[PDB]
Amino acid sequence: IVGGYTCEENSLPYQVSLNSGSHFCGGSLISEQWVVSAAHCYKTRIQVRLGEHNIKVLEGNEQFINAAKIIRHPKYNRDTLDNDIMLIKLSSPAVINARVSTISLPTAPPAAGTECLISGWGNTLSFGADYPDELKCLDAPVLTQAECKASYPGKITNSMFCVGFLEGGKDSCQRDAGGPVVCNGQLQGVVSWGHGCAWKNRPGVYTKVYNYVDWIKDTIAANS
Amino acid sequence: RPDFCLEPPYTGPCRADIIRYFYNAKAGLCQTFVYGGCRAKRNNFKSAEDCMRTCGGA
Ligand SMILES: [Ca+2]
Repeated sequence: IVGGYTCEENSLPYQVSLNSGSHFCGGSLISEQWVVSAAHCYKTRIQVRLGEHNIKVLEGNEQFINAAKIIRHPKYNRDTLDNDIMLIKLSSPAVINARVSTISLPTAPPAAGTECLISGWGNTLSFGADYPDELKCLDAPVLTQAECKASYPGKITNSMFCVGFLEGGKDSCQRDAGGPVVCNGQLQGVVSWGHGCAWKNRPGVYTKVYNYVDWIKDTIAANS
Repeated sequence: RPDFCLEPPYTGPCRADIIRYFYNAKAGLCQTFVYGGCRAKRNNFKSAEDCMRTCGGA
């Protein structure tokens, strides 16, 4: 996250870190046993780290749970980036408590102008490699679909929407992918892609979680 | 020693941090970079051994 701030500790109890060696992507806890992330975050083995704030220091609230199943959306296209969403089933249920808990799936997608909270352990610079130890947060508005498309002509599919700022300086970035965009108490987006990070006229592009509510619920049911 | 070994590395638009290798023709060495997870260019290898096999060297 570029141009954000350090989140209050454990105030985003749904935020997870996906780890393979090191943190490589974020995710969101949606039930005791399931996490939503981005399909481009796929690896055949993932450790999910819940309850984190500082990912380099044991703080005593963490739960580390290996993924038992990792399921990319069947229509993910790695070249257009369409349908960039995935589900991870935890090998054991997370212990739900004040510091680890779920975020609701949405009942309607977010209107343009809605202010949302984007979070993750991604790069904090638009040029450079400053990967933070502590979880970062950004408040940012949903863009109209017209302005999203104008920013990335030809590239915005029906699975995608933009959140951020055309003036630059505030965005998600590498290592944020798969993490949450929360608006009005609902998981509305999955961090996906952008041209650069926080570049002028190049806002962040996110997967529209609302389009996948049925897929998520049916996939959870089919794999338990 | 193919031409694409001389391309600059390309993180790409996706926002993961996948560890990959590129041949750095200035250093004469395969080196790591952050690959965002999609739309790779050719100077992008999963290990240093794969990078050295293809690019050396030169
Ligand atoms: Ca920690």
